[PDB]
Amino acid sequence: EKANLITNAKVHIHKLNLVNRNYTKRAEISRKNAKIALRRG
Amino acid sequence: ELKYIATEASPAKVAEIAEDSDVYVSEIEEAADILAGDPEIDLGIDVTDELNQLE
Repeated sequence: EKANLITNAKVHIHKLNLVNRNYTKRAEISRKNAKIALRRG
Repeated sequence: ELKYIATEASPAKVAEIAEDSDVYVSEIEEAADILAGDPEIDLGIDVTDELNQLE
């Protein structure tokens, strides 16, 4: 199903984008902990 | 009975069902923003200056 083949690719693009949301959040979370730990010394 | 509560308030299951909900929540909300994707076409196909005369 070559249409579904081009469909499937366009599907995976959304998964790849979904994860990119998720790790963006964790990146900032880690940066918040760093800022705290500096103030912890 | 504490055993029977702890079987089904198991923190192994509380944390599972809480993580699952959050993924579906961000899946749906972003699937609402691509459901409002057309402003990018409206702002693009119409750029009409001429009505500054009409203004």
